Amino acid sequence: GSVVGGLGGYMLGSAMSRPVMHFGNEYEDRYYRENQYRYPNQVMYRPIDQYGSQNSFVHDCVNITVKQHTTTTTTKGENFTETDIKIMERVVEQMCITQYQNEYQAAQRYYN
Repeated sequence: GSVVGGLGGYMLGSAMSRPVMHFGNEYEDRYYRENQYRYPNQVMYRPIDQYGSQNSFVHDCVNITVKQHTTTTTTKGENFTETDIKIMERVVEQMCITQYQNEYQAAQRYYN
């Protein structure tokens, strides 16, 4: 994929748990379970500084996260398909949601 002229000074949100993924199908849901190991337990994000939302954080957080794997782990010997990315852009969504909260909470405690 791409980003606006190059990656935006993002950071890795440390390694969380492996959540489930529930699309509410059988195919996509099975495909996830079948490859649950390939999918990361990490996301990357921009500082809450930039924006100030769940959704705009989620959308960009996810959309960088995909790339990190599909721009670095690919040349380390991964073969993420685009179908594998549709999955990732939802499993990593739940992690991004938790990670916004994990930075916010972890900042408004002391104030910056």
